[PDB]
Amino acid sequence: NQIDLNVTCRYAGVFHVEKNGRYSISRTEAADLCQAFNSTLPTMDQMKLALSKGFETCRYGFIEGNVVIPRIHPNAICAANHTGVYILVTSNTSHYDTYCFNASAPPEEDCTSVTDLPNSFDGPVTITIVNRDGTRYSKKGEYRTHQEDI
Ligand SMILES: COC(=O)CCN1CCc2ccccc2C1
Repeated sequence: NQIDLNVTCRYAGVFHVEKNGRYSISRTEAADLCQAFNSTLPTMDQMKLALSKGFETCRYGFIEGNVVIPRIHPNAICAANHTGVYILVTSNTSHYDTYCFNASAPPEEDCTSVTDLPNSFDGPVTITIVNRDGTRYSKKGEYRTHQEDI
């Protein structure tokens, strides 16, 4: 009864979260996950500012209203060599990573570790935050509010 959450640096408060090392988050779970980090799904404008501060990934994830990949450098295997906030247009499937936005983060790049899931609720799951440098923080709790996600 364990969930690993891989988290990135924040860029203008925006970060990427991947659950259990694979595309595995529904739209509803993504909102609940961001809420657990006292965050929200980013708007497109928030994501564009994050991009301008250095944010890029090679993974699809939810924002408010779309699934996107922020890209700074063109790479053939990431968003088909596009740059900018690449919007996923056509897909059969519903599960991705998520982006989240924390307004209380620093204004530019913050590559410090994340060491709390401050708004998790009581529950039986061992939830582990994993930072890119390997630092880990674990707590027992839950964050999913929709049964179809459990
Ligand atoms: C930046 O997001 C990506 O393109 C996927 C990279 N993942 C790769 C795995 C990983 C593990 C822990 C914390 C962060 C990350 C970042």
